[PDB]
Amino acid sequence: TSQGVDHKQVQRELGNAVLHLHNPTVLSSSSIEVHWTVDQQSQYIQGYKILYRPSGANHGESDWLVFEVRTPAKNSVVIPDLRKGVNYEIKARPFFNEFQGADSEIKFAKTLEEAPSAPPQGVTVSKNDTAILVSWQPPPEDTQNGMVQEYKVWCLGNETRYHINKTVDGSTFSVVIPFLVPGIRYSVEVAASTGAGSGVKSEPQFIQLDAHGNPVSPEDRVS
Repeated sequence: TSQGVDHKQVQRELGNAVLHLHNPTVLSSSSIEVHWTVDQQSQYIQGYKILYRPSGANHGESDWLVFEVRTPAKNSVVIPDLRKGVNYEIKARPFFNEFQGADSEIKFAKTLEEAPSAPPQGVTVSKNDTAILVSWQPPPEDTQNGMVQEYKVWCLGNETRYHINKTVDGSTFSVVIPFLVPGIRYSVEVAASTGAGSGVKSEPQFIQLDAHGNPVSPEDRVS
């Protein structure tokens, strides 16, 4: 019990192995490359811990995911399996067995956005007080794949020569379509768009107005 390391010595050296974390390099919608340089490398060094987590409410210093780099010779690594279009917080520290060095500076990097992988929810078409009001709610946050920049509304007549398109910003959840040609069934679909493009369209809601401008149900047609 007399020929091991001096923990005070190991802790000091490890603490002095200053890990300088560079600006992360975003590789894809689900991966980010981290790179670092170490000044005054410790003579006790097993590797590095890369701590990372998405933006959002968290529970402090214990609330991180950990990617363990098990060799001191590496100066970079790819963090895979990340949420799409999400801002990440990243830091790194050297370690040697049970001992850990000091955390690097904190860095932030956002994975690449993709088009939303789910449609807007609750798409509804209503007579507006020959105009209709189209209303919806955003796709589930976890399907958005980034910040929603706008919503695209398509209003397509059964006779496709009749069509109307509308764009509203990402904080707008309804839009008025002023005029529909009476007697024509229109299909209404909405898609959310991030910076990476338009996502999946909602399955169509149908509406047809009579000459008075009032909705005629499918049931009422066959009459």
